[PDB]
Amino acid sequence: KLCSLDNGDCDQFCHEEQNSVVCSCARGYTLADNGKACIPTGPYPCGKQTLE
Amino acid sequence: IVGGQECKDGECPWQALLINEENEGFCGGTILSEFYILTAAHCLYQAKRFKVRVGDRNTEQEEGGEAVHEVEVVIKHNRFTKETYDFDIAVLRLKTPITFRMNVAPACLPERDWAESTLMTQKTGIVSGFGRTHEKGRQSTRLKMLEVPYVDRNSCKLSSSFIITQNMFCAGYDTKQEDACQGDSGGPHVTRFKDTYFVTGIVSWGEGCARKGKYGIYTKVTAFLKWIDRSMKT
Amino acid sequence: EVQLVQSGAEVKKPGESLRISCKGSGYSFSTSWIVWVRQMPGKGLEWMGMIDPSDSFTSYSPSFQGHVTISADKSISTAYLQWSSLKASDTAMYYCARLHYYNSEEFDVWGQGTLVTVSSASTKGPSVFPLAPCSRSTSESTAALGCLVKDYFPEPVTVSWNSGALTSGVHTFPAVLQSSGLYSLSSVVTVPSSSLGTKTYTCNVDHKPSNTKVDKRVESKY
Amino acid sequence: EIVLTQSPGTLSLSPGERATLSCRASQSVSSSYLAWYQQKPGQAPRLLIYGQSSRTRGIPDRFSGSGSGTDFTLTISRLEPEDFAVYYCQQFGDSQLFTFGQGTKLEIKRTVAAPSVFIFPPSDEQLKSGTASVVCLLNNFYPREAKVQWKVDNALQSGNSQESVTEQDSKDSTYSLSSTLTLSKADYEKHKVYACEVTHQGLSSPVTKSFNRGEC
Ligand SMILES: [Ca+2]
Repeated sequence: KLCSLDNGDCDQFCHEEQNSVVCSCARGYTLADNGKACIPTGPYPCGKQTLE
Repeated sequence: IVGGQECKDGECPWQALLINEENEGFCGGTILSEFYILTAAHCLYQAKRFKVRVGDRNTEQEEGGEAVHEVEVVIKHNRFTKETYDFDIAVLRLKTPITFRMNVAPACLPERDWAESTLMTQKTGIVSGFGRTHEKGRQSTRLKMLEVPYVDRNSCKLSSSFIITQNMFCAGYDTKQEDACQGDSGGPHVTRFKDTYFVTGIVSWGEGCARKGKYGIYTKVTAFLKWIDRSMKT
Repeated sequence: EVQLVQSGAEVKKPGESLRISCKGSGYSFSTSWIVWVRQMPGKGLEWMGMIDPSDSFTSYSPSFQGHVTISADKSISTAYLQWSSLKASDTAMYYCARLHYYNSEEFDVWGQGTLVTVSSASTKGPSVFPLAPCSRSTSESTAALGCLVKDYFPEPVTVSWNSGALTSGVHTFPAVLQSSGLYSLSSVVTVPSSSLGTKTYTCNVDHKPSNTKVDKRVESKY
Repeated sequence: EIVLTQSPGTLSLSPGERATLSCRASQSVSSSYLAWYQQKPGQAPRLLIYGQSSRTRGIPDRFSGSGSGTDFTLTISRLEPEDFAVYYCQQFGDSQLFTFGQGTKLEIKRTVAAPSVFIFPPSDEQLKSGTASVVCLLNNFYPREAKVQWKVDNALQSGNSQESVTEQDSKDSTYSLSSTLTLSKADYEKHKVYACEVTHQGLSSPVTKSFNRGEC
């Protein structure tokens, strides 16, 4: 389905508009060119466990 | 927390700890940005004046990256009241920005509808803190985490003596000896979706800790996202 | 594709009311605050206010409070800026822009802008006059010619040369607003001195607000 | 409320060079960090970089920001032809809302170029309508600064002229400017010598172009 199926394949926010699926991303991310994946705008984005 | 594990390094970097005049940890917080900490309103009555410590992972040894910030403004929910533990939420804006590092990285705020259908539908979330280690026990030295299943609201309501408003939700276990406890209050309950951890709840209250047939009660954050937003824009 | 698309240029008189619109697409409009931004002609950006379209909550700049209205219609993803009573000083470009939610402090997506003109003037077509040196002599190899496009309202006029066949060396200047409230601009071209006896040079003026089209032949007497 | 003062007003640089733009803020009792925008002629502002260390998608790593408290800068390591524009800083305080700087124009430094200067008399056709406009053109000069003085029978005319100026040329980086002198026909008919005098960095001495009323 739309938001039902793999979250409309959005990585993060999925919202329904125009009987189609519209992805968004959280602050400090920007939505990729493909309309679904979210790209970090900085080195310490939210919700991500720190690695070395 | 009662039970669960200990957070390996950098795995709970949004954890804050509020410390009183005696530089001692009494409530948790969640790092939302360089400047903002999320906490429970009732923790504000457990200390006259306080500060926030980031990146601490054991109270005895200094791991380098700990750092303490003065609080500049407190935004406590107007409608919080001591007798019911409703609206158990407050936000702190600091005098100095926390600088993200290894082990201090903020947890994400979601969008309300998506969180309510996608985050609150997940089986479990993740609570953490330096709070007591058993119901009538001692406060923990090292930072601990716990996986708590969401407990549906009806079964929740039936298990408890007190009213569970829609600004609260249940998570934890019936009989199993795992729960948050005093001293964890205010700290983070996060839910993960596609390897991102979003703030979904604040540690608020519970009947004992780990009691058989009783769960942990959290401030339902989604119910307060707009209010949180407005506090950041005032 | 996420976009903010604003309605087109407006031309109004003092005392008239006006509502401009700002449409969001490609994202949920309700989920972001929508801000309005002013840019006076030749001047900088001025923040006016913002609205949360989910509940229509608004916050105005103190400099702008009481002089403008921000509103929204979430069913059609549109925000609005409205004046009950315009002044000439409202003449400016107005942009909408999206303000994210919890901790944003900046505007990620901007509308294309709406041009607002406030004037007691009424639509009027230009006169087009030749620009030629007092005497055809030259000094020596290059010559300048032009057209002065005077007394029109509102902007814009378009200018071409020889139906677009002549483009090299053309400069069509930004209009100035005259004390009359009418605009004026000038278009010039550099040409071969050796060409003035053989070739015609005609400037092509369009003033669409008045349905005015002019072809002005430019040449000297001597 | 925090007032942001950017500096300089105009920055004049050559493709390839490094640019540094300043913005100083009243670090009030709060404040924080700033966002910055680029704006080209006829376009909406475009967000480049913001917050402590976030960057908008597509901004090359030649763009970076720094500062704290009251003092902030934006640096561009290597200028591209496409990089010349106005830049705005922008602050927010929670209690204080939003403010912008006054803008910095990033322009192309090219070699000095003297204007071509031309004077045009009013047309007889215009004259029959009761007004005389006399036009002086300064064509393809650099730097922007230029002085245009109107003289009617050697009397300097002030307050009866208007200027229009082009943007730095995208091909050759020059400017062009017009000055238009407007007189009533009766006033126009009261004088003999109409002259334009252009003073410019590239002019070793001022250049005068003139005509005598009525020989046009
Ligand atoms: Ca330590």
